[PDB]
Amino acid sequence: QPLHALRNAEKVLLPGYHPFEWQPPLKNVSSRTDVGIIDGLSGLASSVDEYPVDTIAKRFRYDSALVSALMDMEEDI
Amino acid sequence: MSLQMVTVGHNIALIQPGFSLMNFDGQVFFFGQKGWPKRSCPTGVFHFDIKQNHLKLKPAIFSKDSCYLPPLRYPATCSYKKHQYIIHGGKTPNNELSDKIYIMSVACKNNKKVTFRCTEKDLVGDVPEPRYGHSIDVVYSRGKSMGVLFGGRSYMPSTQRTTEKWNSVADCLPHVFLIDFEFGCATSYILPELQDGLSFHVSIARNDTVYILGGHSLASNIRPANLYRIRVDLPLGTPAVNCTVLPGGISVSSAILTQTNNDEFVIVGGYQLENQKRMVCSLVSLGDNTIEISEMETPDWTSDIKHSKIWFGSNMGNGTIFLGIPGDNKSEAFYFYTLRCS
Amino acid sequence: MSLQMVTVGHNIALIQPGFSLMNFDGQVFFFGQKGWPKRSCPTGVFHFDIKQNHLKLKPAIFSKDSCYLPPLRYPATCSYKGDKHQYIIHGGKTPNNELSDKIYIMSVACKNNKKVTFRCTEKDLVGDVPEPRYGHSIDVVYSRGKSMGVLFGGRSYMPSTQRTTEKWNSVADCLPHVFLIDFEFGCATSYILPELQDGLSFHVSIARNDTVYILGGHSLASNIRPANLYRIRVDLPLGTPAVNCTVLPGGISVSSAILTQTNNDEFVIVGGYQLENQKRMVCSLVSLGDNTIEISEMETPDWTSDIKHSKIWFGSNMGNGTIFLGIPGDNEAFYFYTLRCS
Amino acid sequence: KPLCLMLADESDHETLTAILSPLIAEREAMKSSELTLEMGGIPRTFKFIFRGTGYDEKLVREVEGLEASGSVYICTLCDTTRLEASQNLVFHSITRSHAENLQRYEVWRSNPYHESVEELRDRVKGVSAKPFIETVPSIDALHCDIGNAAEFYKIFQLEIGEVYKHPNASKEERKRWQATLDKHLRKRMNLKPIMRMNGNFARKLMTQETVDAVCELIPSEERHEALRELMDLYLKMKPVWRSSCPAKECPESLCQYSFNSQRFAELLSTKFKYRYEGKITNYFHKTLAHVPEIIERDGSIGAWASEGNQ
DNA sequence: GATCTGGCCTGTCTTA
Ligand SMILES: [Zn+2]
Repeated sequence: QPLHALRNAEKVLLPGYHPFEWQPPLKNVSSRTDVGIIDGLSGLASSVDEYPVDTIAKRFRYDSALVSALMDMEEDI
Repeated sequence: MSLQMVTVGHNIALIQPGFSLMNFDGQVFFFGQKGWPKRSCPTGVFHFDIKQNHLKLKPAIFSKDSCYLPPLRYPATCSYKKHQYIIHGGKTPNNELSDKIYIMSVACKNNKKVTFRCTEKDLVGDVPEPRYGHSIDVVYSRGKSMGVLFGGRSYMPSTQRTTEKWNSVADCLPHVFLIDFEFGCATSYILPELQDGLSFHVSIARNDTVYILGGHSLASNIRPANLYRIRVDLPLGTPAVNCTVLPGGISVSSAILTQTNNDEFVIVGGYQLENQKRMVCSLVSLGDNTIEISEMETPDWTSDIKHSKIWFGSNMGNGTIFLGIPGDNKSEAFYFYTLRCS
Repeated sequence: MSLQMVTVGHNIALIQPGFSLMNFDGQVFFFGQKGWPKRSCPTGVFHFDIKQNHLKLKPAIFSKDSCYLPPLRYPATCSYKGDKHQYIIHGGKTPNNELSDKIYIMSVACKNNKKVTFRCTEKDLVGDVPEPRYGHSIDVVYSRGKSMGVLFGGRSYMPSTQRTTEKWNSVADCLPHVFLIDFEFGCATSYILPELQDGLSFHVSIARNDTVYILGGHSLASNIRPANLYRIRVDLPLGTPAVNCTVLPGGISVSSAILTQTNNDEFVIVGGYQLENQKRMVCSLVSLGDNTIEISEMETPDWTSDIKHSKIWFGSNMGNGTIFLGIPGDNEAFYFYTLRCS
Repeated sequence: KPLCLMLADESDHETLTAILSPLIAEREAMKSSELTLEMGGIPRTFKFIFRGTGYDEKLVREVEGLEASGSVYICTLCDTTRLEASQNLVFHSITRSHAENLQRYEVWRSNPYHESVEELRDRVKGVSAKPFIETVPSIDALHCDIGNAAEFYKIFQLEIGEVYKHPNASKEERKRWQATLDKHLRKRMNLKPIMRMNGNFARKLMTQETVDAVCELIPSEERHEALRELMDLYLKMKPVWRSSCPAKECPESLCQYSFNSQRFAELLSTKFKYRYEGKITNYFHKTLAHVPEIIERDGSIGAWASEGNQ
């Protein structure tokens, strides 16, 4: 298959594609279930007045990552 | 007016942006290091002294009744009069804003060996939320003292704080808080002359008036040139606080206040715009009720500052002003200067 | 028999297996370094000096009419005093892996303030010239008030016909012919002896008035280290010379041995290589008479644990009954030890 | 499976906490909930029990609020000192929890009894930082093996030179001893000299043959027996903490681990006084004191190793 | 005015 077909099929495996909900709502955690690669700094202030920032980071959301991991192991279970 | 190079000893890495130098009887003491205190100094309070343009950080211990206060990166230091200082707010090494309030002092001194007495104070009432980058002053009205806290930034409320924006900050309410150091009580005053959350400002204290200078507002991303007056009164009933806006302000944030002579201060350092840095100085003269902000001759800045993007310092106290700039990393991560005004 | 550690200066990298120490009136001199000479010492001869168990190699100079010979890794050294004391160099292996065939003669031309000045003159042969080779040995012979050199066979590359690029570094032993070289004129002549049956290399030859004692060696033709010693007795009448060889009982099977003289008409030999992976560790003593020989086993030296397990080891003769040997290390590349046996 | 990638110094505490705060927040949030989702057309229910064990000792000291490894409170599982850990070697139960560390740091910060530096440090058992990550008091088998191999290697070096006979030694003697050992190992066990202790080098170094090759350098005869029994006990104790299921792959080694550990400690205390008198490392203590309890608690050491991240 | 103390260094040990 050409590259666009592969890229399109990739979206099924990445986190933020399957619906779910926690029965007790998670405190201080959003309920939206389509986030992908959240920024690592998490909205950290990067102006000139605050503490200087000299790092970069990328990461998924924890619950979405667990959901994707569990869905990747459906046939096994 | 005169700039000078100063070399630092082996523990240069313990200096980070946001430290707080404190002066006790012509002796400047370091505070607010990087990371948690190690076995080299379990307390984290150093002896900031300079001999022949050379810096050597010496450790210090506490008394048998102190409280091992954690390092803070943006507290609100304030003198008080025996002689003692007050610390409130700031960012712990775990990125946690402290709500407590601290009181440093000297317990025993001999042969240049100072033993501190850190006492924690319990604040009750209209207590301020944990903040950082604010300011606090002490006013004297009818033989009484009172703390004047204002400004500062903090995280989102516990309900509106999400992990996707866990590090987002916002300016606090423009309320004015009076703190009684004896009873340990606070009181919230809202004033109609304050509508914008202010942070990283400059505060000048007098007998009964405090003067707010410059700062930054996250709600607008603007550097307003303001000049406020807050004349706190201490009658036999309830303290009445008033405000007044004054013309002729300065547009700067994160400046450094000092005191050359009595009833006159000097402003240096700061930031005019985001990418622009304030290179000129400013003289502040005071009287009984009048104020005057003038201009002086700019110091002879070197090629290092004129092209640097960030700098951080603090008032040494005896007319001099400590200053530091970043550098290469591998190497020396920071260069450090001193600036005298007398 | 007393081992001793010997430290080294900065230029340790200039020593390699196969060097040659030459002695001129108490002073031992170095020769045969690694690579072509640099600007530190263009000549390549170094003052081998040991003091307080410490080696200090320093440069040396030549006269205004010498010949800058290349450093050789397996020459044939021998003393010659017949006047001015002088050494003889034949064969060798240039740093370009090319075998030399020219004869060089070392000699002291001048000296002052313990600074010698050499005189290296070139010498060429005529008649039956030997194939350029290494690992052989040359000695001098006196007979009826007349000197003569004896050159036994060694090993070399393939001849110019069968030498192919797929075996460009193959080595075969030269034919066992005896060469008599007249140093005064330069005429060499090849003789044939029925007793000499196979080629021999890295052997040890003992010289005397008019007879050379070839003891031990290594034969590449059959990969065997024989245990037979030879006795080449020659004579120099007014006519053509005559050579004879007779095998003798009581030989020794050693290759790459280091020989040195202890007393008048008495020699001591140290171990070499006994088998491929087996190493000769016990020493032997050679006592001469007038027409007889005698070999015995002395007390084994107090060898160290590093030598007892090292696979490769090399050295040469200093001259005062002292042996300078080295041990390879790792990655300080060699560990050099000295040995005195009176 | 990856979860976060950043470009920051591990020793940099402020940036590390600032980046890892949301992850720990979400973890602590969902550690008290249950997840439902429809796989195969049927909704299910899930509950999580998270265990942080893939941390080396340095990062454990950093996040749990302890100090560097060179201190006297060496164990992160018990609160013993260096002298007691060198005088006992056996009896040490685990009492070190996240809530306990939080309480310790609170006592340190508040100082309710009005004590000096040393007394308050003894009271808190060396806690001068606020924990932010909850970890499981376990052992990292990879770094344990590496440290034990390094320690043994050092012991080999000291045995070649007969330190028990000459307590003093220069630096060139040490250099020579190390070079001779390296040369021997290269010529016999086919091992190149390395700067820092490896993992495969550690695996290949811990054999009976290795002791056989090393004994060719020690002229003594009792030392030989000592090293043989030392290596024998260590090889008898290795599979207990290295197997993925000791209860079903090596029950004899599991049942006899206590006896073997006691004999190992007695051997070190008797015939190895020249090095292990009044001092001990971290991993020797961890192996001789805390392995059976972790086994009976979790069931398997090694399956929770930090090797996968490497 | 020699006498212990203070503090500063420094090599070793411990984890990476
Ligand atoms: Zn322990």
